[PDB]
Amino acid sequence: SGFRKMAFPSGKVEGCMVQVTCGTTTLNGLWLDDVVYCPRHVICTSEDMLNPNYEDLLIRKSNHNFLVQAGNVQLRVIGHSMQNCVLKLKVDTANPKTPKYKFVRIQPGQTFSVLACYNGSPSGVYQCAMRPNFTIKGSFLNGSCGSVGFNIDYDCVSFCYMHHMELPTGVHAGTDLEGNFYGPFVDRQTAQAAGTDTTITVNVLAWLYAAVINGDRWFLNRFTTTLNDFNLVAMKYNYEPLTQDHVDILGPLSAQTGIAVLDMCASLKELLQNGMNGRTILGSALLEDEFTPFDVVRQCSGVTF
Amino acid sequence: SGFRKMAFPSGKVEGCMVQVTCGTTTLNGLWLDDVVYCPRHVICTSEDMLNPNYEDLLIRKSNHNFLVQAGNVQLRVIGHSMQNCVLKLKVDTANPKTPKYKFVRIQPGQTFSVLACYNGSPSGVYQCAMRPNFTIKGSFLNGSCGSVGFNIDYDCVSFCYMHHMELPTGVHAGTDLEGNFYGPFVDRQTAQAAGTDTTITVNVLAWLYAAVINGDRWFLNRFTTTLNDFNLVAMKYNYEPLTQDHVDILGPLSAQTGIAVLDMCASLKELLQNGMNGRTILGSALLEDEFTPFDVVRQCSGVTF
Ligand SMILES: *CC(=O)[C@H](CCCNC(N)=O)NC(=O)[C@H](Cc1ccccc1)NC(=O)[C@@H](Cc1ccccc1)NC(=O)CCOCC#C
Ligand SMILES: *CC(=O)[C@H](CCCNC(N)=O)NC(=O)[C@H](Cc1ccccc1)NC(=O)[C@@H](Cc1ccccc1)NC(=O)CCOCC#C
Repeated sequence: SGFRKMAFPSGKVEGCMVQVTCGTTTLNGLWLDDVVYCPRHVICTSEDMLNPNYEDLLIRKSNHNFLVQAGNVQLRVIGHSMQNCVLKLKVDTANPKTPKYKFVRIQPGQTFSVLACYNGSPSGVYQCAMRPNFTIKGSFLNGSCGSVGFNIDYDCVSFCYMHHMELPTGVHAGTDLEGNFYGPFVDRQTAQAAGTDTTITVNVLAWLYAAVINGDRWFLNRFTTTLNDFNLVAMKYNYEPLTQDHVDILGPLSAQTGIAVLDMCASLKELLQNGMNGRTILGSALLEDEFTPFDVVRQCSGVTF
Repeated sequence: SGFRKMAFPSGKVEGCMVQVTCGTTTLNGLWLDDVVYCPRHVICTSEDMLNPNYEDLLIRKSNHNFLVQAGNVQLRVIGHSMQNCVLKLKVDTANPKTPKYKFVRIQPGQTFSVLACYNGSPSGVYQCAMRPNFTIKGSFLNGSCGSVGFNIDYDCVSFCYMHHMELPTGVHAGTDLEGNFYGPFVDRQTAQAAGTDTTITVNVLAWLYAAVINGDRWFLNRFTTTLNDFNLVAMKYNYEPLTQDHVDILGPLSAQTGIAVLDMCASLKELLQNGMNGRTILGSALLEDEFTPFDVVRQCSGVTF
């Protein structure tokens, strides 16, 4: 019983965090086997970001220009290259704490845990959703670049995010570990701002199920609706349209609660139309959309096994 | 920028989690040096919980009745004793991973991180506050007993909580690491009820400051109030009274924003009387009270350093 915004245990990623310094510029790197990965704008100064020529700035530095430091031991760089917006430093020692890992690209609507770091030292861990507009509402301070997002499944860490930037609204942007940004953002000092966002409908439904498993049932009605009927109200409240694939994904929770998906959509329809009657759902006065159907199962389906 | 419920990194506590089995009863233990700490009702069956005499139950147990598993490695028990409501199992081998640590008893109003575990295996990490009525609002499924709560400062882990039970209301109760329960609860299957919970007034104020730093200001006003007059309004809505100690603790935040504590108080008494009316603060449509002033300072106060 109980449902909280829960991050994955962070031990496996902590032992991979290092500090990268190139000149007066420092940030965080991820040390996996004999390579350190980090945002390429560590090779820049403040003035370089007016118009950075990364191909050129890279050729001009050599291995000795990079100081990598894991805890206090200096790691010796013996190679450097660039893949998209990520820098890769080969080092002479392989990380003995390297977990089983994969590089994945997450989709909008999906969640991950962020391990926020400064000067190579983890400071906090929390859970984020990739917004429909390819930003994340993180908590980051100066020097957090290179902090990573991940999921764990079995004993395998899937790295999906590396932190590069804060945009004007104070939301955050970054890349996958291949160095491709999520969203239409770039590592240069030029005008950028997050586009229009929408509410993640399948996640709002998963969260209402979590409530029910935990005994919150006031919002339930006896009503039901059609997928088409539901998607007309969804549009009126900036909710993205519900697909049959999303209905399938909700299978496990509908099974556990005995409430069919289109039944829970009728409940959600009434909440959007008539409000939350000054009541709370799992401790929130707002409809929450940063929990995936899998995030509910992980924390809630244990009673069913 | 940004503001997010943020746990401490869990790696140092992960390395201390074990599984403790007595007969057909299993739960989690904490392995520091050559002692495993766990809830004493691991030595009970469900039938013993109706009316347990823990001192007698423990006499009938030999060292071999305790099966401690650290991953897949069995640790042989060399001794068993009881301290208040925790069992201490002496084992033949010191945990090589034991961090610098301390046992502390925390105050109601304060926060800590919970590493939720099952069968000695960490599952997730989230942030909690000890409520005024000495309960915590967690996520604790079957087999979660013995999970711990902690804070980390420097390289030192301060353990403050061990989970023992869920109350019939769905909230959670346990002990410090000397085995003394927080609150008037007991490890026996009887009727016990948490007192009426109140809102943690100093925390709500600290959060309002974080909202201002973050750019939310629709709720600020030019009117002021007195600590006595604020507290009369506060009594009528189950808000705990605000003291001069609390005003001081909010000093660093008040300075950052240059907004006096008593002006924020006037804002709060305004939100308390009428309400918000469709508007939000840091993404929430409720007044949040699970962030301490320090919590806020450590995510938001980097700007001034
Ligand atoms: C994230 C991090 O730790 C590093 C610091 C660089 C190294 N510094 C030192 N002292 O060693 N990165 C940053 O601080 C980023 C770098 C950057 C610059 C340009 C594009 C992309 C990334 N700076 C920001 O994220 C900054 C980005 C930005 C600049 C101009 C216009 C739009 C975005 N965001 C902020 O500075 C917070 C203010 O928001 C921007 C506005 C308005
Ligand atoms: C927390 C945990 O993992 C272990 C399970 C031990 C058994 N493991 C085996 N066989 O492998 N501990 C528990 O579940 C606790 C034990 C307990 C019992 C009595 C007092 C204190 C602790 N059980 C609970 O926390 C339970 C206690 C309780 C029972 C009846 C009335 C009031 C409290 N709470 C709940 O089960 C949640 C709902 O219970 C009330 C209802 C309905």
